[PDB]
Amino acid sequence: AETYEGDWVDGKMQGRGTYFFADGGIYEGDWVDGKMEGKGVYKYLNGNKYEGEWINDMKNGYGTLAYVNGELYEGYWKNDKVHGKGTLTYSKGDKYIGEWKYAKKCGEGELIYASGDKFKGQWKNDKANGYGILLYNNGNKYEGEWLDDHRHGMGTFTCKEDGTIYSGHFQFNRKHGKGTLTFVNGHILQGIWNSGLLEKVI
Amino acid sequence: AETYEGDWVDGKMQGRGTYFFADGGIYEGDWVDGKMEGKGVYKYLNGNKYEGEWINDMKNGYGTLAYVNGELYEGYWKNDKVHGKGTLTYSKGDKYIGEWKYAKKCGEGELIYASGDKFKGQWKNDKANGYGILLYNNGNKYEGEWLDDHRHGMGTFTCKEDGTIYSGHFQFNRKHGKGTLTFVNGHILQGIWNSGLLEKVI
Ligand SMILES: [Zn+2]
Repeated sequence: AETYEGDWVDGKMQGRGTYFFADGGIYEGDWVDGKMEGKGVYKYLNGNKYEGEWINDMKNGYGTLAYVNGELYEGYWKNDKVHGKGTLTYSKGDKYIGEWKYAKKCGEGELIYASGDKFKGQWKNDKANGYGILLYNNGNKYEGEWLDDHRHGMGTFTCKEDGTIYSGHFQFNRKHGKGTLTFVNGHILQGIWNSGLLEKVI
Repeated sequence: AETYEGDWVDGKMQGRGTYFFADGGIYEGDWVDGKMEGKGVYKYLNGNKYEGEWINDMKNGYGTLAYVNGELYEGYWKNDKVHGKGTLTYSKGDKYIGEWKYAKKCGEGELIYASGDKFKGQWKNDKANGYGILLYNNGNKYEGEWLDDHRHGMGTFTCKEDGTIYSGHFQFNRKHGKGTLTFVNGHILQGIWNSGLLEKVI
């Protein structure tokens, strides 16, 4: 109970030791000047488990977090929070491999869904925002702009089942605005969509 | 241990009682002439649990089977095996609602996948065989003939993303043979496919 069993260089916790915390946490790893630095394992009382780098009593560098619910993070940390390039395996099978800033997907990364769908592009605030490509499980592909996990802006949808390529505007994950359908017989249709429904042909 | 605690009409297990079996099973329900008939609950030693009808020491009629792995069957039984109209909830979320013959899907039924896809049609030997409709999660729809869970024969595929309707031959779940693509601009393409790939246009 808030004890320490390790080396005591110059009367300060330095080297390698074990520390049990008042809230129930336990740390076993390297120490400098009473700080948690180097490498070590922290066992949370809630069942979470961390193994990786430490700087100034905080996760800094590469480390892994084994969560209770089954998730696992493998990546870099800054000031005790997910930060930088890291991989996160979700409970059901989904996996994100990309950049993080302050414990949220921000930057370029890819999500491998357990359904077979694969996204890779730019993330802003834990959601798809900006340019990205979604490779659907059926072979369909969307490449274009995203806003808050919705196909939003202009993108190109190519259908694997019949080869038809849509090129035009999207709003809230649906075809909306000016666009063109190009079929495999060379013919190109121009039209106006409203919430994914073609309503006007030119 | 192979005891009996129930009514004993005319020196035979009749009425309602409890029977513990030598392999570990336990039955609690109605009895006629030493037989398990009427209704009752059988607790298997492996953790399986049955509640429903019984005729002549066997599941006959409607009853439910709570499996260990998480599955659950709700339907009719004949001679201790799944038989007739019944519903089966799979571990991950999938559910079959249809006909069974000898513990296997045989007849007309529908499977509600946890992915959102819904099939409904004829089943032969636990697989799709014959006419059936597959309503995909993306809005796509296939209606045609199936062989061993594969689109096989002639069917009609309609694509929700661009409206293109394919009508032609399928072999081993892929477009193969004579077929026609009908686009939303009225134009109809005739061609020959090879394993889902259009290779010849007429
Ligand atoms: Zn299509």
